[PDB]
Amino acid sequence: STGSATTTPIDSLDDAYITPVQIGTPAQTLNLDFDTGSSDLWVFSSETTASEVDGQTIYTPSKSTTAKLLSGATWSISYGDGSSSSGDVYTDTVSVGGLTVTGQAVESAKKVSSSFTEDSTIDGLLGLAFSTLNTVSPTQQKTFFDNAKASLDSPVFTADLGYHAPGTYNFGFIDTTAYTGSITYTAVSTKQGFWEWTSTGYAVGSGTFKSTSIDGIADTGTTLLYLPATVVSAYWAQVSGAKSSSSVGGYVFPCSATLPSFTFGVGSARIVIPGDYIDFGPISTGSSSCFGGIQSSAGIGINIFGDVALKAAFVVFNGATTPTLGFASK
Repeated sequence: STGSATTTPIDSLDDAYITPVQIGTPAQTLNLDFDTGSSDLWVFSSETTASEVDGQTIYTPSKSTTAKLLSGATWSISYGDGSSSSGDVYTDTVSVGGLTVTGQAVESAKKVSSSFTEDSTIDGLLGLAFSTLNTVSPTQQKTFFDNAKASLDSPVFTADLGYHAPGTYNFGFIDTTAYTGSITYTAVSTKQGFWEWTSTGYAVGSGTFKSTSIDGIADTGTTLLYLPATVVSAYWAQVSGAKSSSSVGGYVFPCSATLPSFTFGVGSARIVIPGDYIDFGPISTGSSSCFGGIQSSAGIGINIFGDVALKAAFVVFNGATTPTLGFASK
């Protein structure tokens, strides 16, 4: 089997991407944030504290003839950005882009933190990291991808995120029309439960490539590119007037600037992030200070190849017995 679904930016900055997902019988379609940095499929629901729901579409398990309470199971997750959610668990039929999994754990939120409530466009998350990170207790649950894997034509999914435009998540096949040149594959460590890999270096604009190992995670659920302070300083030093602002929470730059590109290495291959992808616009409406898309990972504890990086590539998440990651230009 295979599946193919379009993923759409939630706003004009590509802060996140939503993908329609069918849950239950008859189908209830919710728009979920596909997150290769976590491993829980959770949704706003009929059980979510009413004051914490503001415009989201909810899953109502009592209206699904295939929903079953997973008795005694609870979940609770805290994300890197300080957001969180928790609740109980149903199993139900879940379909993405024509690919169907029966008996998928659907984690129903009883509580969500303010950042979730405030984002009316995201109805929940669909985790695509390794199932070892799943938070369901006392019986850990599998991700949608792990459950689908054995049925898929090939045990892979691909992320093809757009810059200020829709893109595609495919399951079970590699669309050879979706990228240019060849796909370069690189080793993955699953020791922390992430799609963790080592970039071979970077360049800023038309500058020379610096060969250096950068260990990080491919994370579709993180907006920005978070890299070591040395690398990030070297980038922003090429933008007149750019500076790190503790009050704003990162590097800012004059909105009048033209940003240089940023290149990262994948083996001997190179992925080029155009400068425009690094512009996250005014820090507040009408401001002439703009927020940068490359930020320091110092004090995160891990480097994160988030959407800024991933959207510049066609990315293969290869879930074979020895997982790997592939990157192609597009």
